[PDB]
Amino acid sequence: MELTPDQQTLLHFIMDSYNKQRMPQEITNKILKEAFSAEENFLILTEMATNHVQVLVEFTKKLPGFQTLDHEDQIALLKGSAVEAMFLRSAEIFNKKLPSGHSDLLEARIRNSGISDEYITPMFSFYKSIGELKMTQEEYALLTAIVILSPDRQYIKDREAVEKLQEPLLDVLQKLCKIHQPENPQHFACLLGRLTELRTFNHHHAEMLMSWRVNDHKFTPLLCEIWDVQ
Amino acid sequence: DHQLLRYLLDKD
Ligand SMILES: O=C(O)c1ccc(NC(=O)[C@H](C2CCCCC2)n2c(-c3ccc(Cl)cc3)nc3cc(F)c(F)cc32)cc1
Repeated sequence: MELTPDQQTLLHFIMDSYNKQRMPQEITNKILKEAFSAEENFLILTEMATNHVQVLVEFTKKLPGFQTLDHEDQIALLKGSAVEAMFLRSAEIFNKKLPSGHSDLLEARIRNSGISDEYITPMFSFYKSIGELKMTQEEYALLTAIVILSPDRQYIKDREAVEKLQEPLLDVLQKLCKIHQPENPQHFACLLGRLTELRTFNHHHAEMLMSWRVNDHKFTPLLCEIWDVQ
Repeated sequence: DHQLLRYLLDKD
C-alpha cells in the first residue's frame, strides 16, 4: 500500500532532521583532494566521528516519542547505535555518485587511511553491498532511525516501549521499498539483513580504532563516551 | 554516567 498523509508528514519531518548533517560532497572532497598520513587520517576520523555523534543526538531527540523514553533507556539507545549509525552514514557517502574514477580514488584513499586490513575487506564488502541496494535518501534516513530505535539494545529496561517507537518507522520503510523497488519484493528484508551485518562492525569498533597504524590513539572525551575507548 | 551524552540529551 501507498503512504498515508500521516506517514508522508512523518517521512518529511524525518528528512528535515536527517538533512542537517554534513554534506557528503564536503567529506569526499577532503579525502579526494590530497592524500594524508595515517596520523592525519586518524585526526580527520576522530573529528568526523565527533561531529557525527553531535548531529546524531539531534536527529535522535527529534524522533517521535524518543523523549518519552526512560532516561537510562535513551542513553543505552545512543551508545548502542552511535558506531552503527556512523558506519551506515559512511556507506551512504561512499555510494554517492561521483564523476568517473573518483569512486576508485576514494576507496584507494580510505584503504590507505591507516585502518588494519582485517577491517577494510568487511567494511568495503558492506559498503558495496549497501550500494547495490540503491537506497534513496529517505531509506537511509529511516533505516538510521530504525537502527537507533532498536529494542534489542543491551541494557534496554523496557524493550516494549522502544518497539512501539520503531514500529511506525518499519512500516514506512517497507512501503518505500514496495514503492521505489517493486521489481524486488525481497528489498525490505535485504535492508533488515544489512542491519545484522552492521552490528558485527559495532562488535569490533574499539579494536579497529586501537589497531589504526599510529603511535598514539587520542580521542575527544565525547568519543571516549560513545566508543568504549581510553 | 556519560555527562556529555546526558548534556546533549537534556539540553535545549
Ligand atoms: O555524516 C558524517 O558527518 C560522517 C559520517 C561518517 C564519516 N566517515 C569518515 O570520515 C571515515 C573516514 C575518516 C578519515 C579516514 C578515511 C575514512 N570513513 C569511513 C570509516 C572507516 C573506518 C572507521 Cl573506524 C570509521 C569510518 N568509511 C568511509 C567511507 C567513505 F566513503 C567516506 F567518505 C568516509 C569514510 C564522515 C562523516
